[PDB]
Amino acid sequence: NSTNDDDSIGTRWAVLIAGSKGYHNYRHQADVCHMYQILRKGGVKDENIIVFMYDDIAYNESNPFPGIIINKPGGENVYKGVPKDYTGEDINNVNFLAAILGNKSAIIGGSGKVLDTSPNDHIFIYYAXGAPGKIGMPSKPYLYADDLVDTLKQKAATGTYKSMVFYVEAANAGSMFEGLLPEGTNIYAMAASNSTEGSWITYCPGTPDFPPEFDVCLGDLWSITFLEDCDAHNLRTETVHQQFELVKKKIAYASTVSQYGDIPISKDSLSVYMGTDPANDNRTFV
Ligand SMILES: *[C@@H]1O[C@H](CO)[C@@H](O[C@@H]2O[C@H](CO)[C@@H](O[C@H]3O[C@H](CO[C@H]4O[C@H](CO)[C@@H](O)[C@H](O)[C@@H]4O)[C@@H](O)[C@H](O[C@H]4O[C@H](CO)[C@@H](O)[C@H](O)[C@@H]4O)[C@@H]3O)[C@H](O)[C@H]2NC(C)=O)[C@H](O)[C@H]1NC(C)=O
Ligand SMILES: *[C@@H]1O[C@H](CO)[C@@H](O[C@@H]2O[C@H](CO)[C@@H](O[C@H]3O[C@H](CO)[C@@H](O)[C@H](O)[C@@H]3O)[C@H](O)[C@H]2NC(C)=O)[C@H](O)[C@H]1NC(C)=O
Ligand SMILES: *[C@@H]1O[C@H](CO)[C@@H](O[C@@H]2O[C@H](CO)[C@@H](O[C@H]3O[C@H](CO)[C@@H](O)[C@H](O)[C@@H]3O)[C@H](O)[C@H]2NC(C)=O)[C@H](O)[C@H]1NC(C)=O
Ligand SMILES: *[C@@H]1O[C@H](CO)[C@@H](O[C@@H]2O[C@H](CO)[C@@H](O[C@H]3O[C@H](CO)[C@@H](O)[C@H](O)[C@@H]3O)[C@H](O)[C@H]2NC(C)=O)[C@H](O)[C@H]1NC(C)=O
Ligand SMILES: *[C@@H]1O[C@H](CO)[C@@H](O[C@@H]2O[C@H](CO)[C@@H](O)[C@H](O)[C@H]2NC(C)=O)[C@H](O)[C@H]1NC(C)=O
Repeated sequence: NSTNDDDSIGTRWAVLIAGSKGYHNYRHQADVCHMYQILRKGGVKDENIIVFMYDDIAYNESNPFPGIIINKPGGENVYKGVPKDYTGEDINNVNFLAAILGNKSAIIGGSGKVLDTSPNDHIFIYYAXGAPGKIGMPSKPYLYADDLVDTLKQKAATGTYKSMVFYVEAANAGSMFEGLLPEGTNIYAMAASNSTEGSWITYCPGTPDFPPEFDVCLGDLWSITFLEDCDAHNLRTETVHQQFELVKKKIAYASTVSQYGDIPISKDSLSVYMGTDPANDNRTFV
C-alpha cells in the first residue's frame, strides 16, 4: 500500500559493528573506528551511522595510549568522534537485527538509533570479528546466518533503500551469505574469506618494526587492506568491483575474498556508500 517514492536525493547510512569484546580483540574495534573515520571524512552524518562497539579498548588499563585506538603502527587515532550507539552487552542479536530492519520498538537497550531509511538511501554495513554459518556477538547467543538473512529479506521487502553493501570480516565469512542471500534484494556482500576458510590477522607483535608499547594485534588483514585503499584515493573514481578485484589480488595468499548477492550493485563507485575525502580529489584510482 505504501509508496516507493520520496522527495529526497538519497542519504548515506552505515552500520558498523565489532562482534567481539576484551582487550585482546583490539583489532575489531579499531577496524570499525577506522571505517567510521572514512565515513565522516566522506560527509556521512553521525545521525546516519549506527556504531556497535563494546567500548572496552580506548580506556582499558592495558592500553598504552589511553583515549587512543590505532588500526596500524604509527597510524592516527581512529577513536576520536566515534558515536556510541550500542556498547557493552547492548551489542546483541536483538539490537543488531532491529537496527538493520529499522524497528525502534524491537530495540531493548542502547541509543535506539536504527536504519529508518527511505527508498533512495544507500546502506553500508561493516562487521568485524566467525564459524561455518555463524558470526560472533560479545556474548552468546551468536548471530546465525539464517537469522541475518531473514532480517535482510524483511528489510528488502520494505523497499526502504536503493542498494546495500555488506562487508564481513570474520573466519568462514562467506558462509553467512553463500546460497542464502537472494538476488533481487539489491544487497551486495563482500567477505574476507569464503565459506570454508579462516581469515588472517595482521599488525601483530613479533616483527622487529612492531611498536614495543603494544601487546595486541592492531588489525585484520582484509579490513586494513580495504580501509587503507579507501584512505588513499578519490572514492568517486573507484567502484566497489574495482576495490573487490584489488583486495582479492592483494591478499590472495591468505584467503579468497568472495562476493555474494546482487553483483551488479558493485558497479557503483565507493563514494555512493562512503562519500569521498575532499583532500583526495587530485588522486584518482588507476
Ligand atoms: C492499502 O492500505 C490503505 C490504507 O490502510 C487501504 O485503505 C483503506 O481502504 C478501506 C477499504 O478497503 C477503507 O475501509 C473503511 O473506510 C471507511 C472509513 O473511512 C474513514 O475512516 C478511516 C478510519 O477508519 C479513515 O482512515 C478514512 O480516511 C476515513 O476518514 C468505512 O466507513 C468503511 O466501512 C464500510 O465498509 C465495511 C466493509 O468493508 C462495512 O462493514 C461498513 O458498514 C461500511 O459500509 C471501511 O471499513 C479505509 O477507510 C481505507 N483507508 C484510507 C485511509 O484510505 C487500502 O484499501 C489498501 N489497499 C489494498 C489493496 O488493500
Ligand atoms: C580491559 O580489558 C580487560 C580484558 O579484556 C577487561 O577485563 C575483563 O573484565 C570483565 C568485566 O569485569 C570480566 O568479565 C566478568 O564479567 C562479570 C563481571 O561481574 C562476571 O560475572 C564474569 O564472571 C566475568 O569474570 C573479564 O573476566 C575480564 N577479563 C580479564 C582477562 O581480566 C576489562 O574489563 C577492560 N576494561 C575496561 C575499562 O573496559
Ligand atoms: C517491531 O518490533 C515489535 C516488538 O518486538 C513487534 O511487535 C510485536 O508484534 C507481535 C506480532 O508480530 C505481537 O505479538 C503478539 O501480540 C498479540 C497481542 O498480544 C497477539 O494476539 C499475537 O499472538 C501476537 O503474536 C507483539 O504484541 C508486538 N509487540 C508490540 C509491543 O507491539 C513488531 O511486529 C515489529 N515490527 C516489524 C515490522 O517487524
Ligand atoms: C574456499 O577456498 C579454498 C581455497 O583456499 C577452496 O579449496 C580448494 O578447493 C579445490 C576444489 O574446488 C581443491 O581441489 C580439489 O581437487 C583437486 C583435483 O582437481 C585435488 O587434487 C585436491 O586434493 C582437491 O580435492 C583445492 O585443493 C582446495 N584448496 C585448498 C587449499 O583447500 C575451497 O573449495 C573454497 N570453498 C568454497 C566453499 O568455495
Ligand atoms: C591536483 O593537485 C593540486 C591540489 O591542490 C593542484 O595543484 C595546485 O594546487 C594549489 C592549491 O592547492 C594551487 O595553488 C595551484 O595553483 C594548483 N596548480 C594547478 C596547476 O592547478 C591541481 O589542481 C592538481 N595538480 C596538477 C599538477 O594537476
